Amino acid sequence: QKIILWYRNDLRLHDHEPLDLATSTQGQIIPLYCFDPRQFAKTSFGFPKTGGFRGKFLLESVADLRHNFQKIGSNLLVRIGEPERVIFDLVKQLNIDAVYYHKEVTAEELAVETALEKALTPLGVEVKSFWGATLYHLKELPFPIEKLPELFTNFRKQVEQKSVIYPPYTPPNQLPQFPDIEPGEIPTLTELGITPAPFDERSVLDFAGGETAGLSRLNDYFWRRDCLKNYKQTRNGMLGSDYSSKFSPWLANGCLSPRWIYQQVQDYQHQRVKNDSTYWLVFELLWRDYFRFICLKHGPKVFYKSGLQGVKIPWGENWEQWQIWCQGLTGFPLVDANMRELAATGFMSNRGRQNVASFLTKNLGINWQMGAEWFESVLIDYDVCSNWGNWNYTAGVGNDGRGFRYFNIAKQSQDYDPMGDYVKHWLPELASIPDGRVHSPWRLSNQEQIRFGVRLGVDYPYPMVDLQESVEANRRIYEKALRMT
Ligand SMILES: Cc1cc2nc3c(=O)[nH]c(=O)nc-3n(C[C@H](O)[C@H](O)[C@H](O)COP(=O)(O)OP(=O)(O)OC[C@H]3O[C@@H](n4cnc5c(N)ncnc54)[C@H](O)[C@@H]3O)c2cc1C
Ligand SMILES: Nc1nc(=O)c2c([nH]1)NC[C@@H]1CN(c3ccc(C(=O)N[C@@H](CCC(=O)O)C(=O)O)cc3)CN21
Repeated sequence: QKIILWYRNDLRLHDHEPLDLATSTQGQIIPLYCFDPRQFAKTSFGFPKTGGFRGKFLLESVADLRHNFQKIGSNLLVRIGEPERVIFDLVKQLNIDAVYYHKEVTAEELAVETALEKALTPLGVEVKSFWGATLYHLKELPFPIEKLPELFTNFRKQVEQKSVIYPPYTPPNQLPQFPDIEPGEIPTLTELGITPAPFDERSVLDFAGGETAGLSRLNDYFWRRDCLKNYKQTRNGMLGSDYSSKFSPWLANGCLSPRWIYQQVQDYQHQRVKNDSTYWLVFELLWRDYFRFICLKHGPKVFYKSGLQGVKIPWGENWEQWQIWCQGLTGFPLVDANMRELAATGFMSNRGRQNVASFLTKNLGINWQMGAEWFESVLIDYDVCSNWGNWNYTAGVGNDGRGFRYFNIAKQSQDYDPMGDYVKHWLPELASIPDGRVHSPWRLSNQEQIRFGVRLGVDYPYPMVDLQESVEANRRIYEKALRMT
């Protein structure tokens, strides 16, 4: 009769089975979001657990969720504290009969679920969890999770052949009255202890948190601007808002459901064009599904330094070299521009993420966990499974069927930034080097350095490694570690 709808990374009213089931019972529904202080502490290497870019986006997303509940006659209860304690107190305060929530798959989130169930079972309060973050739901997979294929291509073949994607649930348009209790202040970044990040106008979007803004972004990218038809051709871009969907920060905290996006793709294919690009956006959502299922199957191994594959590697952890990567002072413009874009905006293109993660692990040989945690801190779109899964894959410990692979920074620079437009946008100190030559500033003569206004070792660093020598050294280490496994 009285149900708390506990929200975490599912900040929406569309495609929300817990909300759908609760509204069908006609009991009193009490939506709740808890700001969990453990989310605003530190990662193991000491970075803010939630940096300022994602913090601002989260606060905007929680405010929008509250507003959207208010529009249909309810509200969102907001509290600060550990949910296993906050919900226990609220259950006693309001004589709650049931708590509904969405299932997570990684250790920290599972510990909260376990502690909550332990706290509530003495009270006889029903706890009901729902699977809701993926395109294909766990129950539609053609295999148990223990038999999830260890290669993505095999996962994709089997689900596309044998499984069905279902339409999103439609949100309710009316809810019972909110209880006569203090609604709760949504805290500021200051109150959470998070440093606010000034806006950099070069941000690919002025990202705004919330289901409302995420739905509008899809409306812009699919319908108003008709970009989806070109997605496969543009998705390796690094400048501009519309080289890709930019749906990721809304998918990561659940402002958008992948099943809602998929329904819109089906509509676009029916109404405009069906081609390799409309499929490829779904293809990338499938990668998102796969990393989440991989984390479900393998549990905490995705966080172990030896990774999903269990390969013990003598990774380096030199702080000075790591800091140079973090600050984009490596001397390689493609890497440096991407790291500085991340530090200024909280976002990095997929093409950039592949390159900087390869540089850290294949050129510097530095522990991939240090990169994964930096991404966790700074990314506006941090998704634990996609981030930690992708870092395992990049580092060669993901069972990806490829062995030692690496990104040739020189070739990637020519292929994806041939005129230097991207690196000059983020590295103004290099912007007067003639196009293309900008990717190898170490080749400039003393006279050219003066003419183009940039002196190596002063205005822009010399390369911190030789690309070829460093990859060869780390390849040998990887090969030996693989042999010893
Ligand atoms: C080292 C590394 C770390 C990453 N960390 C994250 C992370 O924390 N969160 C995150 O959502 N993605 C992460 N990615 C995946 C990918 O780079 C981002 O999803 C993408 O850059 C977001 O831009 P978009 O929304 O415009 O993507 P698009 O190309 O428009 O759209 C694809 C959508 O599908 C998903 N997606 C696309 N590519 C991938 C991929 N390779 N792996 C998983 N999901 C994908 C995202 O939800 C994305 O919004 C990481 C990739 C690498 C190599
Ligand atoms: N949103 C989110 N959820 C998480 O669960 C999560 C993150 N983010 N970011 C990184 C941390 C780190 N995570 C970890 C890290 C270690 C173990 C673990 O069990 N470690 C082994 C040691 C393994 C080894 O040393 O090789 C242990 O027994 O402590 C579990 C989860 C969980 N992580």
